[PDB]
Amino acid sequence: ELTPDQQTLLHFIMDSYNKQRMPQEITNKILKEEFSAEENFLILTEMATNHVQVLVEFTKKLPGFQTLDHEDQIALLKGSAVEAMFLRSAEIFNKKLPSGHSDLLEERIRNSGISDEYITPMFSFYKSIGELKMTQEEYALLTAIVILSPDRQYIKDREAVEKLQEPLLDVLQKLCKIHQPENPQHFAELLGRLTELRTFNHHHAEMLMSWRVNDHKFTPLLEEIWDVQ
Amino acid sequence: DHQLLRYLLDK
Ligand SMILES: O=C(O)c1ccc2nc(N3C[C@H]4CCC[C@@H](C3)[C@@H]4OCc3c(-c4c(Cl)cccc4Cl)noc3C3CC3)sc2c1
Repeated sequence: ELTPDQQTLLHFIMDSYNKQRMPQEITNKILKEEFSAEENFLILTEMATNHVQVLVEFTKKLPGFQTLDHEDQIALLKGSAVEAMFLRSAEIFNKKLPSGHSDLLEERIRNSGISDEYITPMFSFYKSIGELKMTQEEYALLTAIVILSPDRQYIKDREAVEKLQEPLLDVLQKLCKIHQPENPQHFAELLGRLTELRTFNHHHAEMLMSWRVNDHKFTPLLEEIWDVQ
Repeated sequence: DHQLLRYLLDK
C-alpha cells in the first residue's frame, strides 16, 4: 500500500530531483580539461559551486521548507551540504550517469590534493552504497531526509523539521518493502549508511583546511555554506 | 554568512 498523499508527494519530489540537472556545458569539463592536480581541483570546485545552487533550488521546493524559520532554513543547508553532496556523487559512481563521467571524475578526485586517509574511506563508502542497489527514488528521498535533519547544530524549532522529515522517512520505509520484499532489513541498511555518511562531515573539514594551507580557495558560495572562516 | 544563501532562497 502506498497512500495517495504519499504517491503525489513522491512524484513531486521526483519533479524537484529530476529538475536539478546541471548543464552539460559545465559537466563536459570533467571529461574535456587537462588532468593535472590544479585543474582537477578547479573543476571539482566548479562542479561543487554549481551543485550547491541546484541543491538550494531542490531544498526550496521541499514541501514546508519555504514556511520554516529563516534562521533554521540556513542552519539546515549548512548542516546538510556535505552529506547531500556525498550522496549525489555516490549516485554518479553507482548509477554511472553519463553526464557525471564517473571514471574521469574519480581520476580528478584522486589527484586534487586530498589525503589517502580520506580517499580510501570515501571510495569504500561509494562501493557500499552501490551494493544497496537503490533506485533513483531512494537516492532522492534520502537526500530530502538528509537536508531536513532535525539534529543539525543551531536549529531552533527541531519539531517543525521532524514534521517535514517524518513523512519522507515513512515513504522511503514503504518503498523499501514495496521495491524489495526479498531483503527485509533494506530500510535499516539505508539508515546505517546514513550514519556512515555523517562521518564524512569531519573528514571534509580537515580536507578544507589542508586545501587552504596549500593555497587553494573556493567560491564565495562554497565559503558560506561550508563556513570557510 | 547567510548573504548569498538568502539571495538564492528568494527567487
Ligand atoms: O547532474 C549531473 O549531470 C551532474 C554531473 C556531475 C556532477 N558532479 C558533481 N559534483 C562533483 C564533486 C563530487 C561530490 C559532489 C560535488 C558535485 C563535487 O564536490 C567536489 C568537492 C568535495 C567532495 C568530494 Cl571530492 C567528494 C564528495 C563530496 C564532496 Cl563535497 N569537496 O570539495 C570539493 C570541491 C574542491 C572544493 S554534481 C554533478 C551533477
